[PDB]
Amino acid sequence: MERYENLFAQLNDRREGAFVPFVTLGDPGIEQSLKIIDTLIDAGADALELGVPFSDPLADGPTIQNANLRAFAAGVTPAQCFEMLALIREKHPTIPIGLLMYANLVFNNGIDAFYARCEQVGVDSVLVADVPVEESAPFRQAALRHNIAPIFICPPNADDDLLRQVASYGRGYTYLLSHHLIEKLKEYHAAPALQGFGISSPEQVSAAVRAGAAGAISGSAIVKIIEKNLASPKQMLAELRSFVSAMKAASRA
Amino acid sequence: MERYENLFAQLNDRREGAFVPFVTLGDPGIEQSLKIIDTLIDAGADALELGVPFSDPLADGPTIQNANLRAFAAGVTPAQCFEMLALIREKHPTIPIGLLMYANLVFNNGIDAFYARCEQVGVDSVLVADVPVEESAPFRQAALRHNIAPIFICPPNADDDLLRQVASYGRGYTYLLSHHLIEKLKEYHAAPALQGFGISSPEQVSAAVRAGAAGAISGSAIVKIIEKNLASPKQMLAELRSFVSAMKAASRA
Amino acid sequence: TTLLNPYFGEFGGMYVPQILMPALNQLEEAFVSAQKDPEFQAQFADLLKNYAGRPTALTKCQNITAGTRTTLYLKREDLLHGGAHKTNQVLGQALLAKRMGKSEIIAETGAGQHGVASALASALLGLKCRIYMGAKDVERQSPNVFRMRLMGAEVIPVHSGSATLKDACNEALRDWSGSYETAHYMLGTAAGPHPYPTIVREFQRMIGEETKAQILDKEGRLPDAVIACVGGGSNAIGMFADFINDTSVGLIGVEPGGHGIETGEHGAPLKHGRVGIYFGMKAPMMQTADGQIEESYSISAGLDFPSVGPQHAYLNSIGRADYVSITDDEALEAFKTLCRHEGIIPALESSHALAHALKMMREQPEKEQLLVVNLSGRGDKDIFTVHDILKARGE
Amino acid sequence: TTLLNPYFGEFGGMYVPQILMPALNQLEEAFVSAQKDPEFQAQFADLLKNYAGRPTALTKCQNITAGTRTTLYLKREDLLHGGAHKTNQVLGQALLAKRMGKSEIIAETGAGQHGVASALASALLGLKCRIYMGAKDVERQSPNVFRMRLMGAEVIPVHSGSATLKDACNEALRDWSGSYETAHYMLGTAAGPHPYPTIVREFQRMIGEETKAQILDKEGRLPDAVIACVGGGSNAIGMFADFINDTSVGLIGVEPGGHGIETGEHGAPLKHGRVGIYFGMKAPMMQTADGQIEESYSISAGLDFPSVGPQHAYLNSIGRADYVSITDDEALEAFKTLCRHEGIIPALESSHALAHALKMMREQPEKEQLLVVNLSGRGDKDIFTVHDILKARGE
Ligand SMILES: O=C(NCCOP(=O)(O)O)c1ccc(OC(F)(F)F)cc1
Ligand SMILES: O=C(NCCOP(=O)(O)O)c1ccc(OC(F)(F)F)cc1
Ligand SMILES: O=C(NCCOP(=O)(O)O)c1ccc(OC(F)(F)F)cc1
Ligand SMILES: O=C(NCCOP(=O)(O)O)c1ccc(OC(F)(F)F)cc1
Ligand SMILES: O=C(NCCOP(=O)(O)O)c1ccc(OC(F)(F)F)cc1
Ligand SMILES: O=C(NCCOP(=O)(O)O)c1ccc(OC(F)(F)F)cc1
Ligand SMILES: *Cc1c(COP(=O)(O)O)cnc(C)c1O
Ligand SMILES: *Cc1c(COP(=O)(O)O)cnc(C)c1O
Ligand code: NA
Ligand code: NA
Repeated sequence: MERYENLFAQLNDRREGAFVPFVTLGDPGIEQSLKIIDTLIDAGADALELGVPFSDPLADGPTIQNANLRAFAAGVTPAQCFEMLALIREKHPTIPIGLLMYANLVFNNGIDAFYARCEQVGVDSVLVADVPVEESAPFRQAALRHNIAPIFICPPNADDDLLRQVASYGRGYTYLLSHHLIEKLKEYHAAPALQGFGISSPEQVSAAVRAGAAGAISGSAIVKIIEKNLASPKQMLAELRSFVSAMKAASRA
Repeated sequence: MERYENLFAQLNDRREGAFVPFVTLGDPGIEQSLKIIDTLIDAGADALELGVPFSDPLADGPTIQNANLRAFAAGVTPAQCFEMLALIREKHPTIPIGLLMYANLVFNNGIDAFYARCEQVGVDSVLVADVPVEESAPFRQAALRHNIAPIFICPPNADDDLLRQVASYGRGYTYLLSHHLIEKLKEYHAAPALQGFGISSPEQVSAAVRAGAAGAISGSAIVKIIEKNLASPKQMLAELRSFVSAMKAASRA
Repeated sequence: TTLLNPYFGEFGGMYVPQILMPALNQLEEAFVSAQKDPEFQAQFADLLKNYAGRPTALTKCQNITAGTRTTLYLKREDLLHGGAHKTNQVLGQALLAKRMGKSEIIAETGAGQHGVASALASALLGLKCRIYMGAKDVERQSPNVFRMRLMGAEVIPVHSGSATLKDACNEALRDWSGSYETAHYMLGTAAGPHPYPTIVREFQRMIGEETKAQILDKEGRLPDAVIACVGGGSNAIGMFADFINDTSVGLIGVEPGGHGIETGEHGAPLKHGRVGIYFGMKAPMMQTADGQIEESYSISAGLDFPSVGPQHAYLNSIGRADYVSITDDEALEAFKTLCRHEGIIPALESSHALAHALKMMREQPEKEQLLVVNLSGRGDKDIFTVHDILKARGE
Repeated sequence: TTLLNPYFGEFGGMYVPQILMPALNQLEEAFVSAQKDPEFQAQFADLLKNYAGRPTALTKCQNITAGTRTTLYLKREDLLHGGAHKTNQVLGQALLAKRMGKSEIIAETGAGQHGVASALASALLGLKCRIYMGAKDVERQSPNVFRMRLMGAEVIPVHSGSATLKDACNEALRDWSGSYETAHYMLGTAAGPHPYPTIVREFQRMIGEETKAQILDKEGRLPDAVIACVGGGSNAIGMFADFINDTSVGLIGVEPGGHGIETGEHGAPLKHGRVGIYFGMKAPMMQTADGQIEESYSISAGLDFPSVGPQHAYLNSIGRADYVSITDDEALEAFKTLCRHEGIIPALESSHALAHALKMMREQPEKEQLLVVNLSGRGDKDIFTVHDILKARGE
């Protein structure tokens, strides 16, 4: 599988950017999370970034910390996250699915076994939030051995060595934090850039693509709609569908 | 006046020891204390030792500390103690009256003025509890200038220098704490010894006199009868009269 | 590229988000520069001497050892300004912050001692100090919170997650990732990402240096063993560092056994946890079977960091240091023993080290041994804790 | 006959009942012998060094004095084992007791600090310690009572009189008069009958000795003034003693002004009391017009001895030392100032000395002056007191 490569080639043919929502697996429960993910896809998500609930989500802001807490209140575990992932791939065969993980959850039962499990359920990429490129060797090797793309964050201040490492070591896409960087990454033949962090309106999706990014990632904005509508699951889905549709339309040429 | 000299000469003529009660002036109030003192005299007290209530009666045991507290609860002050003393002497012209004082009360308004006040009201002696003989010079000088006998404690372990100081500096009587000492004091021409501390039965009055003391002092035993009978002043007096009569009879040849 | 090795064998590293790497690399270069700078060394020494009160005493405990062949000395970190060893390293870290041109200090704290240490150093050195403390800890440590506020520090209660030390650590790191150009993160133990395990050791190593000089002066030879409690690893590594190359000197680290290892309610991850990656490092930690990070439990809240410094894990792996544990009850008994027989009130943390030395002596009372316990702090702070336990079970 | 002069000018003496004279004379001869004995001096020095942590630091306070011509150093008795200067003299007095073959210690205590100091010295030196404390003080000083009991001391609540410090003193002396063959009375200040004002000074004089050496090392000349709080007089006389003959060095003693001299609610007998005879001595005291002994009032219970050491009264009379007072509010402000600007929590007692130095600086900020404050103790013990006041009036 080369799901990201296939996706970007098709989007390029259409002069279109990717729109990629982020949500937490099992927020606010397993069945509703499965419905939410299907709604994001039916509304036009090009790819998914999915978090696995972790006790100490250091690199996440309050909205996403709260999502993890909701998922823990439902008794969600990594094992149940992987059963969910298998069902999602079985329903949607071509959509790229990326995980946002913390290092402990990857390392816990053995790094290789983790990436093997990802391959078995049909995940395409993994971003390990708290592994910097300088210490990523065992992660990215294991990823690649299991046909999993290792994803790296490229910070807005990145120096030249860091840009070269990111361009060399990453695959699938480059996670670019919210025009110089975009051109350098392209210069160094990096995986295509997706812009993430604080993307919450259609206007920011268009702006990212116009700057030369291949697409945009949005999470807080999406998970906010979850949090806001806990009492009304059916309205939750309707609001998610509206927001994703609008955001995806902004990526179209 | 030489009231102690007159008393001991008369007692000697009668082959008799002195019995000397100790009470706190104004315990449990002024009027009842005056009655108590008159009862002690009418029952056969040869002399009196009288305490002036002081805030911190270091050298006194709980019975006498409690007596001071009762006197303070009645609002008794040194000035009222001196008015009492004047009335007692006016009623009883020959009985020796000795004060037990603390140094602050003597020093407070001027040492000379204190002993002048004693002379004016007709007190015969003063024992300053917390002035050792080694630092007594200004006290005993002022006493003697005002015809007041300075009284010193002679401890049971007293060394030879201390016995000589006590014998030289004291007048009226020597306060001997509860047969070797008695003979040495007589050898050094000390004032006659009165034995004090824990004298509570007739048998101990006789024993003191037989040892060669001129008499005995008793306080706790007396003040106990006060404390015990606070609710019944009339019975208080009757019990005091009985106890003093019995104790005085033990001093008779 | 780093200047220094971030690992001790397999353990340690710099497992932080990419955006925090420049802060760590800046810190490391500042440290390496500082360590070669005699003026920095002179300034740090001057504060330690004239402000904090170094050198600290080394006290013999003949009343405790009478009738045995143990000789016991206590390294008196309890006499350091602030009442625990933490003061040493906060002063160096504050000087480092000034070296880097930083005007603000961020710190985390669990039981409040590191919070107070950071606040006092910041007040002395004219730094604006903000301290993250889990809301549950803020509630159970009001004396320490009020000390911090008296010293001009801003105390920020953390409600996220379990509202305890881990959450405080996370909030401190989040803040730092956005403020490191003007703020230094004053991490409170010999753990966390590189360069902090190295820095904190180096800024605590005078404990062992002094101990070596003092024991040589008093006994004419090195100790048979030096014993220190291990919560995160700072006082123990400070005692141990100068003896590592003296291969005949035992290094014994004492983790809290809590209610007992078998009960699961303990804080002994080095010997009874499992290696994970968290707190920016690869180290033994307290964690669930599927990798969620858990808590350490001890009567002593200062020993509750649910992992351990990576140098300790490494020293254990190669057999250079040995790690053991002491229960709450054992620590309480050592606390009472030192009060009664030497007139020293030890911190409950430190009492774990003392309890193990007492065990070494009592188990083999005719074994010739010269022991130093690191008395990491005084236990004025623990007297109500100890009183309430001794009350609850009669007394 | 005594070996030494019991008076300082008119003040002092030995105004005790006859039966206590042999105990005082025994003590005096033991002291005179001890002072000439290099082995006793060596043993005392060894305890001070290796147990108590002497010498104590001398800390400059540039953050407080910035922009003025005052240079301020704090003599750091707060870093002494036990957290106050009292430890120095209890160790010498315990050694004296052993010299005399005594196996028991009697002590009085008001706010509990002397009780704890006596207990820790007794525990170290293997003495059976009994402590008299007024029942009202026992109630308001539970942390200190539990410290004493942890250290093996028997704490005896006194119900007689007003159940406060005077009553505790009386009960201790009563006990001693019957037990002095086997018990030593460990009096807690430079007051009471001779030889105690002399003894306590001599066993505190290393404060000033060290201060002299340290100030000469750091500044190359003696202080313009040394400033110390005065409750009974021990820390102040310890600071002052070695400078008495340096006639250019001011000696400023600070009594508690409480709510203010004019209110009558203060503890400033040296300057605002009247000479009396009590506590075995002739000295200024708090007393009624007809001579009943009263209480001193201060926010700081450690400053509540209602008289003052006779050497202070003498040094004032001849103009060698000057005495002033500081109110509760002034002391609170100095307490907050030191916390905030130096990261040192001072005892409220000590804060009176600091408040007066702050006054010396602020009133004349362009006056060149080199000041040493005796920081007699640390103020961990005072944080709830300070918190509750700062709360009561908003904050
Ligand atoms: O990602 C961040 N913020 C917002 C995006 O995450 P989320 O809001 O959960 O999607 C974010 C914040 C801090 C950070 O560094 C560190 F963890 F070290 F503090 C890394 C990422
Ligand atoms: O993709 C993520 N969040 C969703 C997009 O951001 P937002 O829309 O602001 O929630 C996301 C990605 C990485 C991350 O951690 C680290 F940066 F450390 F790798 C945290 C959150
Ligand atoms: O007199 C004593 N006991 C009993 C007799 O007095 P009291 O029971 O009041 O008549 C007594 C007890 C202790 C004492 O010495 C000192 F004050 F220093 F402690 C002096 C006298
Ligand atoms: O005469 C006194 N008490 C009454 C007799 O003793 P007791 O019968 O035992 O109460 C008495 C005499 C002296 C004294 O103090 C001191 F000894 F210091 F001078 C205290 C009590
Ligand atoms: O143990 C720690 N702090 C000690 C706090 O001491 P106290 O105030 O006494 O609880 C501690 C704090 C941070 C840390 O690493 C990282 F920053 F990555 F999270 C590791 C350990
Ligand atoms: O001030 C005194 N003790 C200090 C207690 O200190 P603390 O425990 O801090 O209240 C103190 C104690 C006894 C004394 O003389 C005498 F024994 F005659 F009564 C004079 C002063
Ligand atoms: C915080 C603390 C400890 C534990 O920290 P380490 O970093 O493991 O040394 C030990 N002792 C005391 C007195 C403490 O305050
Ligand atoms: C007891 C005490 C004082 C007062 O006693 P002095 O004998 O007047 O020195 C002062 N400071 C502290 C810290 C104390 O504990
Ligand atoms: Na730990
Ligand atoms: Na006073």
